[PDB]
Amino acid sequence: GEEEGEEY
Amino acid sequence: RELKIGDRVLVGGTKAGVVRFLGETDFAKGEWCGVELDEPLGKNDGAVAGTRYFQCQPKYGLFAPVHKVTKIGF
Repeated sequence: GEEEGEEY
Repeated sequence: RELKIGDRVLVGGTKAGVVRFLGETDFAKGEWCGVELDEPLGKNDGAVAGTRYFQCQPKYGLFAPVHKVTKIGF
């Protein structure tokens, strides 16, 4: 994965 | 080759939208960016912690880092 949870 | 407002990109890599604003957030540390989602797949309507960075439709505002965003126009 390309990392997630870095957006709001 | 950074990102520019009005350019088509992907917020988070899974979401797609157009860059509207680029800068730090009042709730997150570091550099962030604002992208207008093509569909209701966002979390905010273009505001964060009572701070409106840009104007966009409801559930169309998504705030993600500049590195997390990429231009879709291949």
